[PDB]
Amino acid sequence: SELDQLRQEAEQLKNQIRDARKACADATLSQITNNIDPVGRIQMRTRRTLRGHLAKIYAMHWGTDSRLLVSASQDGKLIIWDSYTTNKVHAIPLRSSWVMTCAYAPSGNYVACGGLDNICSIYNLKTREGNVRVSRELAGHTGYLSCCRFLDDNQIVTSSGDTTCALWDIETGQQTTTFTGHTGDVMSLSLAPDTRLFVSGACDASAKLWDVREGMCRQTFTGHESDINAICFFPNGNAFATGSDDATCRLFDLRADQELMTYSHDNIICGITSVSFSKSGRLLLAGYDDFNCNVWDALKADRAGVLAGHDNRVSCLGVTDDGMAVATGSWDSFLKIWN
Amino acid sequence: MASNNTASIAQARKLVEQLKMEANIDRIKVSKAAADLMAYCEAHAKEDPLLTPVPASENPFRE
Amino acid sequence: LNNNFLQTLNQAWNDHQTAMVMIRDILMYMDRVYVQQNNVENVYNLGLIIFRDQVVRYGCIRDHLRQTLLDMIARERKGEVVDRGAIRNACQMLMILGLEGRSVYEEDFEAPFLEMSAEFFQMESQKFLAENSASVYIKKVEARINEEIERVMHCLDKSTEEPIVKVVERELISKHMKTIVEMENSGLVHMLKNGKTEDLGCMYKLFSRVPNGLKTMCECMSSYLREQGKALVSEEGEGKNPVDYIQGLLDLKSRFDRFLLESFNNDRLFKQTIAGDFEYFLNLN
Amino acid sequence: GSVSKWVRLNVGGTYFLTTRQTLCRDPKSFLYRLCQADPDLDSDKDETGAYLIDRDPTYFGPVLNYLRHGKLVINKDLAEEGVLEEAEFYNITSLIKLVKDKIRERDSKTSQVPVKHVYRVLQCQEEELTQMVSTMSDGWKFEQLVSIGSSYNYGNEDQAEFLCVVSKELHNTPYGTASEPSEKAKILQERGSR
Repeated sequence: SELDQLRQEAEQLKNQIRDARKACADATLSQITNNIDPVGRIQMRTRRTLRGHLAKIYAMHWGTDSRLLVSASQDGKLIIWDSYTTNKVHAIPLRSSWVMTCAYAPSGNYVACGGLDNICSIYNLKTREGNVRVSRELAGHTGYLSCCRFLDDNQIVTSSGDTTCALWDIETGQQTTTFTGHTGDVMSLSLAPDTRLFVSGACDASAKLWDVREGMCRQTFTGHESDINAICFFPNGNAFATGSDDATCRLFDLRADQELMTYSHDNIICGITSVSFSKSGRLLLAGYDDFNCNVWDALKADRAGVLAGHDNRVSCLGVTDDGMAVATGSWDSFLKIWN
Repeated sequence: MASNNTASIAQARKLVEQLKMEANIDRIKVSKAAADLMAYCEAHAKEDPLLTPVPASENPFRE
Repeated sequence: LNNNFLQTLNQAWNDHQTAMVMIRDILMYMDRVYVQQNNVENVYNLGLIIFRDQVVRYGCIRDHLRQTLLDMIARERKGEVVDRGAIRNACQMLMILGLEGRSVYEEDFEAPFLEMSAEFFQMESQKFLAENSASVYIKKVEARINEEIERVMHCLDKSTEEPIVKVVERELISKHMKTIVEMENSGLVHMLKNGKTEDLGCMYKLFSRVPNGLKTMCECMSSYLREQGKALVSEEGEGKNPVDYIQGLLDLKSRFDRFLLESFNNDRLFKQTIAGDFEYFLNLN
Repeated sequence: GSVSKWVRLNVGGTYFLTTRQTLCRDPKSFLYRLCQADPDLDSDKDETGAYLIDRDPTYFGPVLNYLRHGKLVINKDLAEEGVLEEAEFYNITSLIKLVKDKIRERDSKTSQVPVKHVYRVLQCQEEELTQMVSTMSDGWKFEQLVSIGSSYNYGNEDQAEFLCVVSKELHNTPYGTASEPSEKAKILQERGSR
């Protein structure tokens, strides 16, 4: 009945947005200024062939000291690598099979893992005894977890199946604030370093940037036609890079409310499965379904270099959170630290 | 009315609501935002070891 | 139809709700399990929706309701005691049946009551300008604002407060500015010379409720001020006395500053629009 | 219900003399409405003047215990499922959720009886070995350690030198599930198989 209004209003609203966005669209000076500060060739060598895993590594999350690197494999094991010595601080067996996400808490006292169980296991990495006792197996997911990230060490946002990316209180195990509005499964989840917005990438190829306190979607960025693989927020809390099954990665800026720049090369038709920003943010490390990864100059839209030396897809990238080197968690069961 | 595609009024209402404030969010042109980003990156280029190779005794992956 | 339509529909609603409560007590269960799994609305909400789609948004009931309600509230405005509480129940229907939005209230009684209020205020303005002076006209519009508050807290909803009040502001004041300034010994300029700052304050509160009213105040105050100042600074006869030329401007200054403090409470625009004139006349002194 | 604060019920033929306050702990309770007068309620026994709740008192015990003192303990001979099913009839949501958690905790501990064990393999070099052996995740078990000779970092001190199998028992503690219809999960499963 009344929907006839609601659609047309929406129809014109998007129109207005287009009119606004096209109004905000100016020439990107970054591609114009490809003469300023040339990055030239970039050549890196792997210096840590952390080979404890024996199955495809799915996610990592560097510690908040860039020393304790939690990397998960779908067999059901977490390795908290000591990246400085190639030693395993912990090898943790998971009851859930086919884990895809591991979130490292800001304190290095909790870890989060989500698998094909609809359960977000939160493991206390240290107790009085020293053994790794599970703190809370968060239940309440109506779909499969794909990515999770801590906000506090007692509050956690997750990205789950069936249009759910709710925010959970760890203590109760209850999702305090259920965020809804996506039309598909929510795979990616990137947090702003402002700890006020989380951008959820769903199967509808649209990155919905959400407020974190109550239900309200800040923006609905859309440049992709394919479901989003990974989102990396800029270290400035103002823009984020987004990858998908298309060979195109896209940079979405909050202030411009539109795609600031595109990252695609006919040379590579493989979908960018992983995106990661450098310490400066000048470079953009892109992992590929192709059996090696590459690096763009994120303000030149050109391949700054290639990191090769794998034989299976690099399904996740990690960068030290002060910027020193890059972990490449491939499906070859190795993690390589290119420095 | 929940016989109208199982109460689509709520989902359409929140769709319109979410579409509302996108316009009221600031619109700052692409060139200026790009200039801000290059200023940040070039200013921080010296403190990114990826763009600034650093000695073996001050990086934890050759020490 | 031998009893007014509002009472019979209200009583039918009350019977519907008193029967519906016990159905809620029965179906506490399926509301907890079948509803949220099947993406249907709450059972009380579903029943309210069905009551909406069968009774209140059906033509004849809605139109007869609107006619009866408008006639009855117009009669109340004319001073007849009627059951305001039934109007309360009607208004709470047109809220709670509306779910999230204001839609059904907008269609049924809110907008037509706004329109009848606007038309009533139109003939009110023509009437009180045709027979009575400006003071009675302003007292009438202020008393009707007070009665709008009365009808908000006794006869309408709190959410209806800001529309109808706005209706009073636009209808009575906006295009009736100059006549408020004019009409002898009832207008703004006429209480300016009397020194009665209370009526100036009455004008001030009356026009602060309507946007751009402060601009019309600035125009009127400045007009009267510049006529007085040009009568003072200009040389008349042989020549104006130093009492009426040098310190007469100071007397006008003290008078208008007394107005600025005791009527307008020292707003920036009001102080500036008189200070500029004092500056202009001082260079002519 | 307007008389006899210690209202007497006839639950399953058992006279439960209970205060209005306990029942009014959770108004979401069928009985909270019995604490007050309402005209549809015409369920009564005229042999004792006590109203009728045609549900068994064998599982009404733990329900009344929880509702009176905000916590229940079921006997080790009484079915948690029966307490649960008696629970929804009065519609106390929190109690039902807690009993669901208890039931699934118990069933996880009895899914052990079927031959259901979750196995994992960890890899370790000789130095770090005991560190995981000692500080290993609580609730699992060590099952096997095999030394596999190495030529990359020959023999001892190689990361791939030792393989440690561990295992626990299959559990459904917060819940168990047999399938997730979400397509992308199936796509990723197919991709990760080979």
